[PDB]
Amino acid sequence: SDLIPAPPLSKVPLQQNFQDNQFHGKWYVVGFAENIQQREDKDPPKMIATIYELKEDKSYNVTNVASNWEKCTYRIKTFVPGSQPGEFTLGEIKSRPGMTSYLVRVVSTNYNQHAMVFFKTVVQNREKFWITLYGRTKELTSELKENFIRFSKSLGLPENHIVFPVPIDQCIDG
Repeated sequence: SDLIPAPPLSKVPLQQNFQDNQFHGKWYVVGFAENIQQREDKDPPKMIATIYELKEDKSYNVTNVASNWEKCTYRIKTFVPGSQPGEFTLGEIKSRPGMTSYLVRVVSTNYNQHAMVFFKTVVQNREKFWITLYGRTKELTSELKENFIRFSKSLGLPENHIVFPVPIDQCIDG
């Protein structure tokens, strides 16, 4: 297909009154939707956790924790506060091959249960974007999942670009 373009940022809400010290800690990636088509017959992915550690310099250390064969992998990046609370840039942008832009926008959260976060990068001179549905728990309600589907579709993503990863016991509980 044609690339699904990133929506104008006007179409991506910013969570009002974002509180960095309440968004801290571990989130499970309960849902994921990206502008590349799932893959078609693919193995359902195992759930990852993402830990947001608020540092004293006001950035987050962001650690993705995942299972692979009899091992756990941790990958760290830095989110640096952007122009408005709840927006971030990538601290490592200047070392990422082919990357010219990276934006994080926290769309919605209640801090103690769920969040939705929008990501947009320009890599190899093309737009990539994705939305994550975070839970403080590995499972969320049908209402929250449905709201995530609706929001994903509102940004142009077809249903078959939306993935609900499978909870696992390894790695992601620390």
